[PDB]
Amino acid sequence: YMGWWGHMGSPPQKGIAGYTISPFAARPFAGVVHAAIFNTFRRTKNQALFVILPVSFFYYVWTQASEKNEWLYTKAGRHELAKAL
Amino acid sequence: VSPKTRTSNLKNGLTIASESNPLVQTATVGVWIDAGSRNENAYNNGTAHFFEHLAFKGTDKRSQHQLELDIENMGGHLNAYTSRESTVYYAKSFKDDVPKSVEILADILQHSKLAESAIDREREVITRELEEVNKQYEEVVFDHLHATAFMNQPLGRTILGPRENIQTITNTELRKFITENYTADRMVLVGAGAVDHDALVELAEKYFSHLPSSQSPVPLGTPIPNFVGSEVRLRDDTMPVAHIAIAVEGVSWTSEDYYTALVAQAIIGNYDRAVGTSRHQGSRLSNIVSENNLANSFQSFSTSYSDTGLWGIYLTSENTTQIDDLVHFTLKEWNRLSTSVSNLQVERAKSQLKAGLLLSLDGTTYVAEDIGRQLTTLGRRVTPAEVEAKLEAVTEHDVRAWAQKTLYDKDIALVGLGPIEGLYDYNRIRNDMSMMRW
Repeated sequence: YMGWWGHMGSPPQKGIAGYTISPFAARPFAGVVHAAIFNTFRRTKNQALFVILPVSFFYYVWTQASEKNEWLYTKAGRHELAKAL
Repeated sequence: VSPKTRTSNLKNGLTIASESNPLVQTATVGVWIDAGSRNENAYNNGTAHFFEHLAFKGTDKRSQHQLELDIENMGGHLNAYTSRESTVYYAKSFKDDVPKSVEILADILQHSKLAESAIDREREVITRELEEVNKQYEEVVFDHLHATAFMNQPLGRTILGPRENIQTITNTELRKFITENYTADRMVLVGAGAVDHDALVELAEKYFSHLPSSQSPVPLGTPIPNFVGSEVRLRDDTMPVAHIAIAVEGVSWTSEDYYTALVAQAIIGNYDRAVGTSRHQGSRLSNIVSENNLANSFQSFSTSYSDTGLWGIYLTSENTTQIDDLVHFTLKEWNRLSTSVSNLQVERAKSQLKAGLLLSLDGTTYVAEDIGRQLTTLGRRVTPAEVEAKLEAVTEHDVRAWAQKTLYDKDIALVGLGPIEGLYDYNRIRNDMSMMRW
């Protein structure tokens, strides 16, 4: 499923003209400030839910579990600990 | 020793230049103009080429049909071509048909109708030319090469112009173009073959005396190009042959390095598998390419303009899995113009060029073309003795110094057409412009 240069396995290409300029002719950091602010904001905004939802859920689960565990091993939690074991 | 080129002027500033050959019976007279597509802007791009069509479409006297008949009756033919910086209109005839041909040329240049009906008719003919150049691969490659090397500059434009302009060119803008550009101080009347100079000067006084002079007459061959390292890829898997051009910014006609660039070009030279002698050529690249079947052909070029040029090579190959080797070996041969060339290659190339520059001129049309080109680019015909001296002045140090500032580690303009999957990206091509071992 992969060939090599000259016979890579692409379907025949026709009709596309590609253009580019030399690395010495270009400004490598052209539009960097716009990218760093607006492009990163767009990309992050669109992925935020997929990170926030599972992270927030599992952090809440952990927080509840760790606080209960801590409470069961205090004096106040003696009775509830006795039942839990 | 060839006969001397005679040169005279008229009062308007039209140059007449002639070289007689009493051994031939035909003559080429014509008008070389220091003007071409590069004189258009973006709005009227295509005008100069449009005019070339209309020049043969009828004048104030002779109609289209009468024009056809008049030339048929002369016996010879008329021909024209428009380039970026030069336009030519010439007539090949019999010895004694020269006054007829001068009269017809003077007529089609000064007194052409440019009738709205004819503009409208050619507007379709030229539109069809846009879809049929597509077949002339060498031309496709070189027009993309100019377009990218001189990106958004006048030398980068095509001669045909965009489709949009073809539909909007008016007789007004045609007339304006030829009034601004076809002036006497930009024109040379040239005769080669069976022509008398004194006869030709009289014919010039008779037909081209009422030509406008420009307000500010600069010398012939007077022009700022900013080369762009860049690439155009026109991949087409269905073509069997890849066509690739690689060029750097080269030298103008009047550069001090003009001969050094020609010698460097001759060290790489040309190759064509179809010619029998090509397998035995002395050029290193020739030997590599022929032994390994890397290419069907390659042709080194050094194209000059008034203020810039392009120096490079044009390759054709069916070996689609070894395009990388072909490009690699070609650019490593260019590296050697900087690192390795000695008196061995330089003196061999000089020998070959001393003859080559004279051999090229083997007929009246070639002679006329040489007088016209040199007069419109340099302002004078350079004698073979001067040419022999300028070539002799080229040393190996000159070639090395030129290559080190023009080729070594420089940006290239690169165009590939056809099955070019194996042509690597710009960086890997441009990395072969230097050698890490040096």
